[PDB]
Amino acid sequence: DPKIVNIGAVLSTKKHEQIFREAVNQANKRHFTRKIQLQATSVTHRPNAIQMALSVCEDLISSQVYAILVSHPPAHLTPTPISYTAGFYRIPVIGLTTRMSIYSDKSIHLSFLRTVPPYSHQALVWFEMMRLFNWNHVILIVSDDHEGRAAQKKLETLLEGGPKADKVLQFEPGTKNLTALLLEAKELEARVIILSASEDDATAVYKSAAMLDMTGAGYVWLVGEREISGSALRYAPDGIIGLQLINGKNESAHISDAVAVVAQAIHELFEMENITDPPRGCVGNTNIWKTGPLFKRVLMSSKYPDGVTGRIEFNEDGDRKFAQYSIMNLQNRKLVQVGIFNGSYIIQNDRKIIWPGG
Amino acid sequence: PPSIGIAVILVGTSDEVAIKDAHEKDDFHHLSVVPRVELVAMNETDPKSIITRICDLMSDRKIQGVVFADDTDQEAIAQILDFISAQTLTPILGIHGGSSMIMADKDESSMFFQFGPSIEQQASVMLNIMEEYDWYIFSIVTTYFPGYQDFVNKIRSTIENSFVGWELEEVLLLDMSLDDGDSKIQNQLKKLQSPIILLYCTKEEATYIFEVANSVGLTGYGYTWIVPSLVAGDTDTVPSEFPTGLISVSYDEWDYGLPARVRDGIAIITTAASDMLSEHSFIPEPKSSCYNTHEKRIYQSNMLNRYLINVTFEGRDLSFSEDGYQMHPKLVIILLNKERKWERVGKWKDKSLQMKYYVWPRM
Ligand SMILES: *[C@@H]1O[C@H](CO)[C@@H](O[C@@H]2O[C@H](CO)[C@@H](O[C@@H]3O[C@H](CO[C@H]4O[C@H](CO)[C@@H](O)[C@H](O)[C@@H]4O)[C@@H](O)[C@H](O[C@H]4O[C@H](CO)[C@@H](O)[C@H](O)[C@@H]4O)[C@@H]3O)[C@H](O)[C@H]2NC(C)=O)[C@H](O)[C@H]1NC(C)=O
Ligand SMILES: CCN(CCc1ccc(Cl)c(Cl)c1)C[C@H](O)COc1ccc(NS(C)(=O)=O)cc1
Ligand SMILES: *[C@@H]1O[C@H](CO)[C@@H](O)[C@H](O)[C@H]1NC(C)=O
Ligand SMILES: *[C@@H]1O[C@H](CO)[C@@H](O)[C@H](O)[C@H]1NC(C)=O
Ligand SMILES: *[C@@H]1O[C@H](CO)[C@@H](O)[C@H](O)[C@H]1NC(C)=O
Ligand SMILES: *[C@@H]1O[C@H](CO)[C@@H](O)[C@H](O)[C@H]1NC(C)=O
Ligand SMILES: [Cl-]
Ligand SMILES: [Cl-]
Ligand SMILES: [Cl-]
Ligand SMILES: [Cl-]
Ligand SMILES: [Cl-]
Ligand code: NA
Repeated sequence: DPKIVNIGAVLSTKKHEQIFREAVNQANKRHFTRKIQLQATSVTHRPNAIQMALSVCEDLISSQVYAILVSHPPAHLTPTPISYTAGFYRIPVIGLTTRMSIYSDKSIHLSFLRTVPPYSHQALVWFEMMRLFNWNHVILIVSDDHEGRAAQKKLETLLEGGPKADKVLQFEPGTKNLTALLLEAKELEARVIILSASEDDATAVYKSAAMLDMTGAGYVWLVGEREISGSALRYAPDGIIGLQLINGKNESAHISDAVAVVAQAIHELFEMENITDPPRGCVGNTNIWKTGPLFKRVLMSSKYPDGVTGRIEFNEDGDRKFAQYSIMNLQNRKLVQVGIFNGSYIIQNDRKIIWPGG
Repeated sequence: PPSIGIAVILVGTSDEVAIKDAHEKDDFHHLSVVPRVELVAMNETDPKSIITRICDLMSDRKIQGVVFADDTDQEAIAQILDFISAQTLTPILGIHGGSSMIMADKDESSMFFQFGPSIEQQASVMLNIMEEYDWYIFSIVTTYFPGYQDFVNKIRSTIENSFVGWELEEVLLLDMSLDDGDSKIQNQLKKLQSPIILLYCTKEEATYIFEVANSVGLTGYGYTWIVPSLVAGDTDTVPSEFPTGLISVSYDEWDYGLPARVRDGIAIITTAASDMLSEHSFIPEPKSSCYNTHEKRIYQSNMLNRYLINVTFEGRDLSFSEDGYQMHPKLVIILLNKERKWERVGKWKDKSLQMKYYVWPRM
């Protein structure tokens, strides 16, 4: 008899529950498991956020999970209630597909890592594009919400680390007539425009920009994933450059990698002395898991190089490092891949970029 | 006059009879609506216990609002209540204990209000203490506990605008979401030179930070620590690691006792409802359950908030802030003395700080 250590998961379907079970079975096969051996405990998202918090207690923390994998579900339900409840006890949560930058805030999400980067980290790719194509003067348009300001904070950090941002313009999310904003950007000399916005806000920008004839030749538009997804694509100018996080939405892949990291971290944890068990259930327990913060340190320091989604490391916010992006270019109204960011390096492929105008 | 349900939840030993008999100013409800209060007891203050208790209340009876008191030092109770209040759009008042410990950045949909001073007001009070005794040179230490930015910025904003010779020497940020087996926090604390040190954290975090501070010689004479209400917390519970001479702002049931507070809670929720029924010929229907709040979203609102924050009762202004704190709290500056008991040494009332000693006492 070895010691059974439960990993938890809130996942999107029963097919993905089975994938999680199977990943853990492989972790046990791959590892030496005479001392500790993992057990998979899992559940699908509940329809609302109270029911979900309760399910974490009743289904997961009742089984003394050392960690909880969490996916973004299908088709208003965030990881948040799982991060809240698990964090009450300092049980680490691993986000699989969530990409909002708010989950990088420690005050809000104590024990949260994720195997995908926040949207704001796309600035890392923009910046390498700016050096590559020698855009030294850019205008930055972002939405005045958390995600927009996250992208500005991140890019301005890279610029004040060269190329410069001639001006930064913010607009109130929801606004439909952005002619005022875009006329302010039109008057400046710089014709390279970077955008951070949600799907529907980017649509507003694209339209207004087209009215003011700012999507033609001379102008360059550099953008993220949200701003060329679904609706945003319907009105996007031709020539626009955008990004897609490779494997960003493959829940199966991120389950496989998250389990590999977590298994490694668990075995590394039990190399140390004085490891305590998590609390058995929520009822009557109000103390944090004493070993929670150590296990987080171990997770955060974890390196898995041979991962399905590439090279798994985490930065100081517990966000994925060395993510890989498709560099996309809207050509005759088709999203065409013109390159990848391979984690550190831009690699242009043989498909030629067509800029706005060309 | 129609009755509205008000649950009063009491965690830990408390005189239900002294509480019920104080609300005998129920013959002092004159409005469009009368309170139908029901005392519930609760034994546990984990998330599941608290959630299921309030949600069983809401389904077994017709609750319009909740008045919550507890006897613990657990600031996470505020956070749980705010989550429940925002999900179900029920008014909740944290009047005592952990439930009343500052929660920063309440949900936008929150109808959760707390008896106690804002984070920014305790910071301003802490600077008034320092101005009085000419302690102009100081440093800040915080964790990632929500509010710590609002605290540091309130300090910074105040002393930038001042013809006074403030000198903020150092601001430390301590990550206690990781273990301290690398002696990181010790190596951060080692950088403090200032004789005054403002510490913003939770009570359980202060316990550890003081233990480390002590072992690098930062607790004795020549070092004065000032902390906010929630670190002192329950004053009848003093961790051995707390230094003597620790100063604290405080609101912990000194002159404003529990029976009084439940009275004002029931008053605020009842007045509010009356003001809205007065003026819209309806009040929001209590949620039948919290397990069906994904459906009934478009039918629910935080409309009652405008009125919850503007109640005057028995000639006192019981207004709240948008941020969900009491507007005009009576505060007490306490000092941990040589016999490990918290001692009153000052009052704050009406923007005026009146301290007891002119020359600061020696422990
Ligand atoms: C994303 O793409 C980048 C760029 O291609 C990759 O980073 C490179 O990875 C390769 C490994 O394939 C590294 O290649 C090695 O370079 C060594 C010395 O390079 C120096 O000089 C170069 C250019 O002047 C600099 O970039 C670099 O910083 C060094 O200063 C060589 O000595 C190595 O040779 C060894 O292996 C070869 C195999 O063919 C043997 O024949 C040799 O005997 C020897 O053992 C090797 O060629 C390269 O250094 C990396 N560059 C940088 C900038 O990091 C990333 O790997 C890739 N990322 C992902 C996730 O795929
Ligand atoms: C803002 C949202 N809350 C969520 C809390 C919560 C909400 C709802 C439920 Cl249902 C539960 Cl269960 C918990 C954040 C939470 O309150 C974070 O708590 C702390 C954050 C940082 C610190 N400081 S640190 C990083 O050094 O340890 C301490 C506590
Ligand atoms: C997702 O990744 C898995 C590997 O775990 C792979 O088998 C599958 O083809 C991928 N799915 C997509 C849509 O690329
Ligand atoms: C942990 O260390 C303590 C002493 O601090 C000791 O009493 C106990 O036996 C140890 N337990 C484990 C599981 O290492
Ligand atoms: C709380 O515990 C006491 C005994 O300590 C018991 O009498 C009471 O029924 C309990 N109430 C609840 C709600 O658990
Ligand atoms: C509500 O606030 C207004 C000022 O905004 C003021 O008349 C009073 O404080 C409140 N009105 C009442 C209590 O009738
Ligand atoms: Cl439980
Ligand atoms: Cl190309
Ligand atoms: Cl109970
Ligand atoms: Cl919430
Ligand atoms: Cl605490
Ligand atoms: Na994190």
